[PDB]
Amino acid sequence: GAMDVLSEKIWDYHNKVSQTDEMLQRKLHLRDMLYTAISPVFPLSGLYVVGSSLNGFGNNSSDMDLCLMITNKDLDQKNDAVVVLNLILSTLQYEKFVESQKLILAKVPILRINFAAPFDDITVALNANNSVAIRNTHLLCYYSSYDWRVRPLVSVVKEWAKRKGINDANKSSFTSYSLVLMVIHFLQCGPTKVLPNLQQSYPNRFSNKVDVRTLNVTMALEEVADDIDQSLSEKTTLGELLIGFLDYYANEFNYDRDAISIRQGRRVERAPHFWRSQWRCVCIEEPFTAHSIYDEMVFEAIKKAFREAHGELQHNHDLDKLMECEPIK
Amino acid sequence: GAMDVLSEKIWDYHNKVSQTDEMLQRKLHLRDMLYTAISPVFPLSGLYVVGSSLNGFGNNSSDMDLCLMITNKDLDQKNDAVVVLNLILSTLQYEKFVESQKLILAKVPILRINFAAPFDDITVALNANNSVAIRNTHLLCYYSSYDWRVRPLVSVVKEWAKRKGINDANKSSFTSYSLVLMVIHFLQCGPTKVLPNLQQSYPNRFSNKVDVRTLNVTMALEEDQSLSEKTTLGELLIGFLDYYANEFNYDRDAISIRQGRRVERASPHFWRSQWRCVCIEEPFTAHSIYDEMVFEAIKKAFREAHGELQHNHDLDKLMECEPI
Amino acid sequence: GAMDVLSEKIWDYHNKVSQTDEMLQRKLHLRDMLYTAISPVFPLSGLYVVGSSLNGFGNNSSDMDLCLMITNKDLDQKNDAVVVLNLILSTLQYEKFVESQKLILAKVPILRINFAAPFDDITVALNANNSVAIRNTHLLCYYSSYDWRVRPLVSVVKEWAKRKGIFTSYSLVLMVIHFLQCGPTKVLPNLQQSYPNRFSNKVDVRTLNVTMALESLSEKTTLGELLIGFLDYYANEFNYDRDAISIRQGRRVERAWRCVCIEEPFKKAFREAHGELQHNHDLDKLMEC
Amino acid sequence: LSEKIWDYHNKVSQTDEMLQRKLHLRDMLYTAISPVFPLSGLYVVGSSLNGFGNNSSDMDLCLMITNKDLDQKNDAVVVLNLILSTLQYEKFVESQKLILAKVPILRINFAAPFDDITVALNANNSVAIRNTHLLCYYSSYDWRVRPLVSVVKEWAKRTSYSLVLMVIHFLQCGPTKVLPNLQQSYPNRFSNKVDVRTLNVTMALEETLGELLIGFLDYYANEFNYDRDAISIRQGRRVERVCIEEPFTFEAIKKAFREAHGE
Amino acid sequence: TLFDNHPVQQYSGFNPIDFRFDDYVEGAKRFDNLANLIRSSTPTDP
Amino acid sequence: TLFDNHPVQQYSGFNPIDFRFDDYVEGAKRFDNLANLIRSSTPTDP
Amino acid sequence: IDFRFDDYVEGAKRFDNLANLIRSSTPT
Amino acid sequence: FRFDDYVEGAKRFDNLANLIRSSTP
Ligand SMILES: [Mg+2]
Ligand SMILES: [Mg+2]
Repeated sequence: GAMDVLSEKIWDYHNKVSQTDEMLQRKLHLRDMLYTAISPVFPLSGLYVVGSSLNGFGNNSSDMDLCLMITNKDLDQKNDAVVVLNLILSTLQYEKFVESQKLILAKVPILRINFAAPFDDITVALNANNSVAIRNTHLLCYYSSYDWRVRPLVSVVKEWAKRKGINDANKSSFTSYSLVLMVIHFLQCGPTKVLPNLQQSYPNRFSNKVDVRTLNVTMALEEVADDIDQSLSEKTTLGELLIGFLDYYANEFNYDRDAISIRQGRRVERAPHFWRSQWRCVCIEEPFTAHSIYDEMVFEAIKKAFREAHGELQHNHDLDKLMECEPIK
Repeated sequence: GAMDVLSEKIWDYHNKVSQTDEMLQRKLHLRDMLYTAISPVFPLSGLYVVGSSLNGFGNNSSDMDLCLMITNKDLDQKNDAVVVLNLILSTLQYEKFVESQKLILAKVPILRINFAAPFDDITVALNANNSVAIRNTHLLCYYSSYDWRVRPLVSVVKEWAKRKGINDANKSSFTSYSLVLMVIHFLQCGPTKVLPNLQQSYPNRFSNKVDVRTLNVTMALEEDQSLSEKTTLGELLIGFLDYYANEFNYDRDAISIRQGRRVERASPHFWRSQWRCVCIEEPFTAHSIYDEMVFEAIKKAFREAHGELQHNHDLDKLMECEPI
Repeated sequence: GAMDVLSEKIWDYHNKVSQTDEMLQRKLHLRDMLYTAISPVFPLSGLYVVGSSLNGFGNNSSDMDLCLMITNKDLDQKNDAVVVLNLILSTLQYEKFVESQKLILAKVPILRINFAAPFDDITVALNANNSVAIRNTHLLCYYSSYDWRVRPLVSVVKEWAKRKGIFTSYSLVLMVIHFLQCGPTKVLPNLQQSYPNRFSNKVDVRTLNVTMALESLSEKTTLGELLIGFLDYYANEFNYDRDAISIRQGRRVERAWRCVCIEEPFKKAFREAHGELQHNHDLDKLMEC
Repeated sequence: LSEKIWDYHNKVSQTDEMLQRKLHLRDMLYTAISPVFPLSGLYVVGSSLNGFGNNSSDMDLCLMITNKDLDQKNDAVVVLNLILSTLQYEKFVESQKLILAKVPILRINFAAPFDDITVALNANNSVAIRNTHLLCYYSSYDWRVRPLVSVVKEWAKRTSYSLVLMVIHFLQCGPTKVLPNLQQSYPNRFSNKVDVRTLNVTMALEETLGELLIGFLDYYANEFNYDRDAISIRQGRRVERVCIEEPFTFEAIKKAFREAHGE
Repeated sequence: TLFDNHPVQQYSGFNPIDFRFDDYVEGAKRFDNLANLIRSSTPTDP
Repeated sequence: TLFDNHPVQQYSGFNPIDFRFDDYVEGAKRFDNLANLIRSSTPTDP
Repeated sequence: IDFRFDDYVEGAKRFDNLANLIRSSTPT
Repeated sequence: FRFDDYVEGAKRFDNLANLIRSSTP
């Protein structure tokens, strides 16, 4: 119940749940096993790890999302990607270490894979040739790395929201990925400037134009003249960033008028890039290329949940009380 | 022990796992709830129960497979049906009894649904406008009803196969539906003549040209089968195993329930391939070198089971087997 | 062969295909019949006639697009519009004068209705609260009335594209308006830019002025030069990659899906059509392709 | 009027120069494939050897690897990927494309002096052998078949393998009977049961043009039906299940045949 | 990942789908009687 | 049901698919180093 | 009651008079 | 995996090319 112990217990919780190095190593070994199974069918292909497992924002129970790159040409996802995933399904079924498979229709078709022990705690989501996920993973991984407070803030926002039933992978539009963009937006456009607009500051590193086989994954970021005054930023504690996050979305953000763009570094007036709608109300632009009357009920529950979380945490500074909330009716 | 003791152990096991009336009523009420949710979007549609829940061969953990009928026209399954299922997904998300949904790709697009208490033990599988499953379900129901031995047999064949891992819903081509066809084929073409060919004997009831809104669902079948079966339940399970262990030739033979016979595999209907070797014709409208290992294991599991049941006549020994 | 002949020929073709006022009266009667049946379900609703049948650009076999307005808020077209249209379909299935109905899942869901009795030559396409159809129809109707040459021009351009396999009617109309804005002869102004608060997006559509009459080198040019010019413009001048049509700004714009990118108010064929018409001035030879 | 047809035919048909080049190229392919499949045989199939090809014709090849039947779903793709894995490093090969289809294909384009020849390679799909074996005897039964085929094909331009079967059918079934049912007449020679390595490619077989073309355009404009009639080559007749059963295993296209007849 | 677990809920570009509704409401209810057919073929104690 | 839980394994009538293979093998392996980027920007005890 | 309808009855009948607006700019 | 010998087979197949030249004209 004091701003220093709020900060540290945010940090502590993050450390309890964040993806361990052992877990990442087991995932990369598993990926190697899958690639040797797939390579007789696609000999020049590459199997990329994308999303949570590599973007810095994943926990010790995240899927291994994989992106099989085969061609620099576009591959149609409605029809052709289904043939490729089904062909790969056929090939993986003869493998002893593969236990079950299933073709899911997400935003793109997705081959979902589970495994025999000792890998039976890792699920794999494999997509065919969608290089946009590689660019995306790459960009978030530098947002994740830019400032030490970013990842533990995201860990706790994610878990709070899970417990309030606001982040739920079984329900459409109830995404964890969006929450990440919402945090990155806040850290760019809230009271404390913790993050720059990396797409504007380093359009060379993150260009939509660059072949993903030349993406820079080994060099730190050079500094930029006056895009983040990083010691004014450091006056703000972790604890207060969480409170500020709950405050901004509960009491400042106007979901009817405003939208979120990470690529532009600002909120925009709802007026080539796809826009997501988290819970069908929070319109959010992907960095890379009117409402149902029944949505309104759910909207009001979302906003309420935020108002309550901000009230609670601002008052008692108590992370375990915040996290001891219960879901949404 | 005895063939009468083994016959009763088979029967017992059936009654233990067979879909109860209480479960059937609960599924039917859940179907009704889903229909009222779907109705504002599709006001003249009807939500049919298809497969395990209604075809006689279900057990108490069977999915409730549903078929939403909307139009007598063909609905394209590659794209149009995904749009329909996605629309229904959006509608059902607002419902408090719906907890979780997912779009998977089976032989056709399929909406999977899970539910809040008190229906959380029921999973639903919904397809869009595929009336072939309604006909299928209608036909298998008369097969399941023709002789009291059909369903307990299928009950026990199903579980043995599950416990040996050759029946597994998470692995492709290892389906339980095909096992049913395999049993039906045996009772038609094996030593004991137990099932007729319903599609040939009753063209008028099982015709693929009948509108599914007029399928006969009330009348038992009028009189062939001499009812000359003093063959016990236990003999029929042993014979089933024997027929598939030692008489069926997987590289020469194929199965056709609709033709009521074995056909030379070198020959409008879709042929399934159970485990990628056993070719089976659907009643209604060259192997991979890596398939040999699995074929050999299937063939072996049948030889073992038949050897064991032929000897001990002991059902509980048979079901204590290990997977593959 | 001569271009006063071409001008009168274009005009004559226009008057053969144009929507007669008798056809318009029949369409309004049928609309009233639809309203009588729909009114018990939505007693405060409004059934607007939208599209070709009212905006001056329709022929006699043209569909009747209708817009049912029930709310001033914006009706979601994924779920709410399908429900509203099914609520109308549920009533119309008991009306004698209505014959068959199709629901059409599209970006904007449509209720497509066919009639009996003396109206089986008229098809209706009804949407639920898509007021942008109303704004569009209002604007186009002022373009349609601004200069007596717009409609006959549009009539033959629509028929040429039909007989040459070539693009919806609405796209073509916008191609014609754009050309008459930005071509050699400035025939039409940018109405959204000249009368900004009279065609503003932000106005309640019940406010729309429906009787305002709007307040030299152009009168020179003939129907014939207009049509030759139109075909010239899209054959040799408009870049179907570099450029797009914007009506709101009477100007072509950088394209930064479809062949001619058109922003709504709210190619060897063109080459050989221009070749033919420019050389012979023979409208019969143009539309016998 | 027959004469000009033979002119177009002799003008566009495959030269013996081109065919030597194709056989040379195929030998170059085989030199590179041999370390991978030492016992394999690389057959020429399709237009390039059955006697119905242009000079622009793809060379279709068939790599035979086993006596058994090769699964075209998984094994064929793995086999073809083993060839592409090698041809990757051969200078005379310019580019490759893997074509996922019911019969997977390795499509290959070549460098330097072989830029005009494209190869389409299937894995162990031996019915392609048989079909070209038979059709090479159909093209040599009467002198009129190959020239007729030539004009029929470029008329379609201004599928080829089906145009041919339609042509062969009309010469089996229409007004004048030019060609027999070869599969019925010499059942020993063209049996499905003969190993493809001992097919008779040596011994001959034991026992006009102007009006055949306009009769063809008559047979298919107003004389042939499409859902009561189909084409069978294995049995000479017109049978019912443009439907065509191969020797071994839509009103706009009637109005098209109709007006082309008014000539 | 950004592909999530469900299809796009916005428009997403699909072609128009013409539905002529046919009545199936009562057909679906009658089909339930199959269940009685199963009950009736079941013996109590065989 | 008839439809099982997986797409048809035999040839369903998919249209042919031209693959021009591009080399991504070493690229997919170099992408793992983002792991170092993460670890090298994590303070050991703030 | 729970959803917000608005009055368009007069609005929709008034919109018709665009017909006259076109007619009164067609030469005879 | 049983590979079989089609080397001589494939080469002898070439001489169908003679069969047609011996027919035309
Ligand atoms: Mg993930
Ligand atoms: Mg089932």
